[PDB]
Amino acid sequence: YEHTAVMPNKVGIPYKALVERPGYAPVHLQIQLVNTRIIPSTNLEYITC
Amino acid sequence: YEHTAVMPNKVGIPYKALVERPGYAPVHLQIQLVNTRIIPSTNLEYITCKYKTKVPSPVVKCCGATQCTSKPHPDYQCQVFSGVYPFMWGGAYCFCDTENTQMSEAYVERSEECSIDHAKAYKVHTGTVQAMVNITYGSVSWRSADVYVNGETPAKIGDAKLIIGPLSSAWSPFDNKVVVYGHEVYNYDFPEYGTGKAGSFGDLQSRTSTSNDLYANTNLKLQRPQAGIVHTPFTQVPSGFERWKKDKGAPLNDVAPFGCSIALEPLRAENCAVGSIPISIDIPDAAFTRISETPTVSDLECKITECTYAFDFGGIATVAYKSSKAGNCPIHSPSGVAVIKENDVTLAESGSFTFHFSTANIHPAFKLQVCTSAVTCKGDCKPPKDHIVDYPAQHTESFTSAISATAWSWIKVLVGGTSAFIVLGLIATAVVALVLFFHRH
Repeated sequence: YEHTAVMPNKVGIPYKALVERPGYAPVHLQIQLVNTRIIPSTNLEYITC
Repeated sequence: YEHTAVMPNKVGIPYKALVERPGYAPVHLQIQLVNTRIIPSTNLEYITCKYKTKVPSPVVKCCGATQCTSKPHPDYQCQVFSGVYPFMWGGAYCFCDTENTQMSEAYVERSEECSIDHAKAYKVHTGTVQAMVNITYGSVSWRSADVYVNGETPAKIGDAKLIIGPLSSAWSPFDNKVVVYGHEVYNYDFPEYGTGKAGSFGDLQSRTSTSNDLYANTNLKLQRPQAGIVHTPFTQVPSGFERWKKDKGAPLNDVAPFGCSIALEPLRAENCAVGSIPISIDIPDAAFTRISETPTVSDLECKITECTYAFDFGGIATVAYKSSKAGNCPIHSPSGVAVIKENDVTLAESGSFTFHFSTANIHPAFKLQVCTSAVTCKGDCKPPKDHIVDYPAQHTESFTSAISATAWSWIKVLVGGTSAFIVLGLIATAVVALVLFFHRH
């Protein structure tokens, strides 16, 4: 079963949801972030000293 | 007790019904079909295969000429070629220069592969219909026996006598003339054993697989042997059976509507779904109990916890009862809004049981009976997430099964208030005639 939603961009705050498959019991769901890294692509031009 | 009703012509879907006998508790009757065969009556006209023209050895007259007689043979041809002067191994064959005669006689017969691959030409005449029914009632288990689908034959299965009624439509997938090649059948016309166009389908027609008679036109034509060698060269159009095997349409088991599987050895047409089948089953009274045997129930309240639109059993309802004593009585829904998965139930002293149903309505309004006591159920349903499934529909789809309560109220003011608005306009005319009549006196 597939469950789609929107979570906010906070690290320590868990996102809780209850998936509802028809004919079946609901299942608790918990998604939590640990890291969020933005990695830009860099190219070296020169060094200085 | 006889029970006469009608049934949709379906294979997988069972027919659930309750028999209402006065003075007796109602029993559960279930009818399920297994096969449904339409068997026409056929007679074989001829078979067809690739030909093989054998050439007998020719006579080489050295000094003279000969003639030939019309020998009885299919597509027999003859000619006489003069002045041949043939050369064999070790010098010439004859002596008379430019005065000779070669025979070159040819004759058409059927191939040795005709006993393996051939097309059989049949003419279809309307025949009989038979099927297979599964029987259970009360506490008697499932058992099956073959019946005949007509209006006359009584079939005794178990202890009950069942008469399967005739089909509501005489539709058959077969044409007047069918041709059977190997595993599959076709709807193709024949040259009817008198004709054959030498290259299409009937250039070799034999009345049975080992007939001495054989009709065959193949445009055989004998040509002149050349440059002093001994051979018989001929010329004919290629095989029409071989040409039929390439330029060939789809078979009838890939084309026939209503899901008609087509089998071979009695040439049936299995599991078609068309029309309706009436029944008449005489249930014995030995499976009937009195009113005092069954426990009456009371204080019924039914609540649908969850419903789904799909044609799996996706509706669950819980109903609480208050029975006089423990027992087992069947449940049934007489309306067509819902079908019920289980038949009987385990009763107790004021318990509650759950049953699974499958509707096709947004808001179901069906009712069901337990121990000849009715109770009304209602609720709301949600659409299913799936788009395509691998099993057919358990329910049936009606005209008003798709209308929600919001759209039902929206059409209740577009034909309710508007038609009542002309009532206001009509009575204004009816009172302006009265108020003008009173002005006179």
